[PDB]
Amino acid sequence: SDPVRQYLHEIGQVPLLTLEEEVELARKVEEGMEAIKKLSEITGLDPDLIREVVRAKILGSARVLDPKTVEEIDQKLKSLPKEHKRYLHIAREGEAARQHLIEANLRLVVSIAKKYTGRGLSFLDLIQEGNQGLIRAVEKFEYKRRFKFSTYATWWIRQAINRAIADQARTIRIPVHMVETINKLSRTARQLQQELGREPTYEEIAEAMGPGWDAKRVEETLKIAQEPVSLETPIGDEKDSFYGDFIPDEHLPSPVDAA
Amino acid sequence: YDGRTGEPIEGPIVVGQMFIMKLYHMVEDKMHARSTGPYSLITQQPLG
Repeated sequence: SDPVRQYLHEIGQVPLLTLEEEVELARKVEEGMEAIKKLSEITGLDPDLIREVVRAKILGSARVLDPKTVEEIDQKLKSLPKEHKRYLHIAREGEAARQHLIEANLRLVVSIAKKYTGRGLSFLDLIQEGNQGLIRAVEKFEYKRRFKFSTYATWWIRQAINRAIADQARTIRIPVHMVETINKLSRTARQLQQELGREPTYEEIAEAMGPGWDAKRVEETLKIAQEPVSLETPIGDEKDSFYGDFIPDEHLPSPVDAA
Repeated sequence: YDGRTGEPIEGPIVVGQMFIMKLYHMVEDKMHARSTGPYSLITQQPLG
């Protein structure tokens, strides 16, 4: 078992990149995107559809839009006289380069994500969201600026991880902005406690937050931030009493009321 | 002597002073009865 070591092994089974290979792959991806848009202009079809069919042909039969239409469009692309099959070639090469770049940079995602444990998401969920951010960064990277890929990719990986944490960490979903409000309130209260030598009051937290903040608003914000408890929480030393055994039902009418 | 008849118990009886305590187990706190009442959420069975 232990899927973390399994994934780490699969990750380390791919060699890292040097500057030459990384810049070569990024350039190949950029030229592939340019070739894709040129091909779309030549054939008159949508860039998205042509990108999808080219990616399907690159990934092959292993990855399961249907074979009929993709084969039709792939043959229509083979109908180009010359100087356009070249664009098709650069498109395919750029897609292969995109795949290779993502695979090679998968380790930075793990290195970043190992610092966000213990915040309501498991390690592998954090890794997968970081992978999504990495794919975004590969999509948006620009090698002309002579910047190392990790420099640009770290921002997108962090954005993906934080958005995932704010979106999927609570049983009751809270909007992103108000999650940031809760986190800011917690940080403010913690620093106030550190300075005061005791737990602050709602008035002091309101004053420290700034304008537009009073004790009632702080109370409401702390009220909504409560997480639900488990109906299966054990009660007592023995494993025979749970929490939900003490909670009556108020919806269904009682026999007295029905009579 | 028997208090109901005034006659003596037929044999001598051991009598003396003993130290006796009252325990926290009182029948006032334990007697419980129910006809109908609250029911649980999932099973719809009476609570305990």
